[PDB]
Amino acid sequence: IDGVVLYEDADHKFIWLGAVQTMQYLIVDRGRGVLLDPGGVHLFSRVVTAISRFISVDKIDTIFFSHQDPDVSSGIALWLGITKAKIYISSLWVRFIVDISRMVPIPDKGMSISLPSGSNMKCIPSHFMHSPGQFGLYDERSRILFSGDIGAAVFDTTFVEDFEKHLPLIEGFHVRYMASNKIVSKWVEYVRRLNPLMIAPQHGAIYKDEQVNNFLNWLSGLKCGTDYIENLF
Amino acid sequence: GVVLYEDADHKFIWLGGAVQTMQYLIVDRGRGVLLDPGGLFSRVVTAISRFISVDKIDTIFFSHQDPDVSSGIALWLGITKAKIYISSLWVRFMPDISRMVPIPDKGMSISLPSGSNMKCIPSHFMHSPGQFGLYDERSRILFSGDIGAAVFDDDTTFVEDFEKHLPLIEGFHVRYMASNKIVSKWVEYVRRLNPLMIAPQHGAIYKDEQVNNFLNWLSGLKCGTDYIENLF
Ligand SMILES: [O-][O-]
Ligand SMILES: [O-][O-]
Ligand SMILES: [Cl-]
Ligand SMILES: [Fe+3]
Ligand SMILES: [Fe+3]
Ligand SMILES: [Fe+3]
Ligand SMILES: [Fe+3]
Ligand SMILES: [O]
Ligand SMILES: [O]
Repeated sequence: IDGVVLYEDADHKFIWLGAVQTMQYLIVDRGRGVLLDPGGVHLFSRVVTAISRFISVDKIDTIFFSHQDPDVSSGIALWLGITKAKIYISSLWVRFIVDISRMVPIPDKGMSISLPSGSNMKCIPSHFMHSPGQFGLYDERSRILFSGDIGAAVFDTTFVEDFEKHLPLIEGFHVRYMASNKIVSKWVEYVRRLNPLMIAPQHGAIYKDEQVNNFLNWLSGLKCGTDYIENLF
Repeated sequence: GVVLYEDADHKFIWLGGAVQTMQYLIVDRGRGVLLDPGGLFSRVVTAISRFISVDKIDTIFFSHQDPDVSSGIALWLGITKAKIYISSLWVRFMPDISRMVPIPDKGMSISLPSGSNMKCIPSHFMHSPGQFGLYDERSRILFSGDIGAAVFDDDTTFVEDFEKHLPLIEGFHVRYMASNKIVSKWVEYVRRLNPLMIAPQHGAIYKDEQVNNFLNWLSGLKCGTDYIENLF
């Protein structure tokens, strides 16, 4: 329900807030907002209330969709009514009120979004993990990577503090939903070159400090998806 | 609307801006099976009612999780008592759960009142990690979800020239299917089913020799992570 500030300086904040639950994020920069994967038509008023402790919903200029899934995108009609924001999503999904002038299509290799503070955000290619058109968002100023489904925990604190206790919450999901070790290890190599201090997924607790390294090391060697093709037929 | 198969007890029916979507209905001894009804809800209801009372839809099949498949889920659960079959990967992600039947990864059979079966066909990573087609054994029609989809609005109901249909499907399959490894396994699996039609969720239907043409083309297609330098 309530909002938790993960990073703060004078001009810029990164804020957290039968089904798997979902994590929603807000970036505030010189008083303007960027909303990350707000999906979930249910208590739309919970997210609005939480946002309103930091910024007028008026002032959300950008809404970022990591990919096309309903847990990401379901509430899109409600946000379009109270904001004038553009919606950033992979060009794979744009061609599917919802008026086309609200869409910013992200090309396959990503793009940057400039912020009033002088900092940038970078859309991080994350394709086929699982969706063929998926991006993360790297907030350069905080060094927080919003990673979409990557790092997600699906089975029921803010930060991970024991990777071994966390592993059972993420192992089945990554083994089955990430497409292959080939895609997963290239992503790790790409993300390592960013030097994120946190990895904040769309489900479950956030990786910070040594747990970023722990997660990245585990993922880069994971066999997943079509690596077990005999399980898929 | 176009009747694709019909005998005394069993029919398979195509119910007739954004890329547009194909909705299908199976009628069997007077009961209904709706395929991917997602995507003017008042059009689909009326169209269904030309063949069957919406009362009598017992089953709704979702090939995967995307909004063009699932967006109308609340309305279909509200106006029917049908169960919804979907990959177990997605049951816990469609924001009452006892109405969802999770399909296990290797598929399952769904029995029809006439005695015929429908088979859920594993179609994972093409594109969604949890995707199934529905093979209606009596008609030998495979409803294929996104596989075979055309996204460019050219012209016709059945594919009649594979080479002319190709520009409408090539880019979609090259970019959205995960790898040649997965698609050629799928082709080999579908070859052992001997479908007389492949009916996709977008674009024209492949029948007879065009089933052959599509499968031969897809089985050699380099796609998805095969072009990984384009993805970073
Ligand atoms: O897919 O979460
Ligand atoms: O249609 O993806
Ligand atoms: Cl997907
Ligand atoms: Fe997802
Ligand atoms: Fe998700
Ligand atoms: Fe799809
Ligand atoms: Fe589709
Ligand atoms: O998702
Ligand atoms: O889809």
